[PDB]
Amino acid sequence: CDLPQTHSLGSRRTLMLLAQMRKISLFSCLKDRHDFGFPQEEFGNQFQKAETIPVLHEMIQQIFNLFSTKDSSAAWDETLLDKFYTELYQQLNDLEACVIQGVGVTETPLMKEDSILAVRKYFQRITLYLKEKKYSPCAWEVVRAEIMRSFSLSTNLQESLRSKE
Ligand SMILES: *[C@H]1O[C@H](CO)[C@H](O)[C@H](O)[C@H]1NC(C)=O
Repeated sequence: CDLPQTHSLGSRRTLMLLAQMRKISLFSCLKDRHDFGFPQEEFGNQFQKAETIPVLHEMIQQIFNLFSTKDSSAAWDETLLDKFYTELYQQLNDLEACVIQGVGVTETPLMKEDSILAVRKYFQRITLYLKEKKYSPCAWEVVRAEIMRSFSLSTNLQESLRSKE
């Protein structure tokens, strides 16, 4: 079930919310924003459904882990954080169990190497980065910014999700 469920309506909703949930100064770290350079060239592959289970799940996953801690709620509004991370929790759980299960279609570890690799590198460098900075007020900011950019990009592969007339 690797369909544009949260990419159609969740795109704007998540975008706006996630945008108002992050309160910081863009000038707080101009020498940190640049990071997590995800190779959209090789990672750009949303034409496959059973192949998006890894990339998709991985994305919402890394977010759940980070939002699964108190550090996240301690960095930004708790209310927004709760409802936010909450939606993703049930999202990944359902979405994943949707494609993951044999009810639909599965993927092979052959192509999953790249997908899993890219996604892994992103989340890895993300958590690792902020982890080295001691979850400082600057790290969280950088991670967030990239999260939005990468998110929008990953979702903007075909640009045919849902005609927003
Ligand atoms: C998807 O992966 C599973 C892994 O066990 C099976 O190999 C399955 O054969 C693959 N694709 C389908 C649904 O035929």
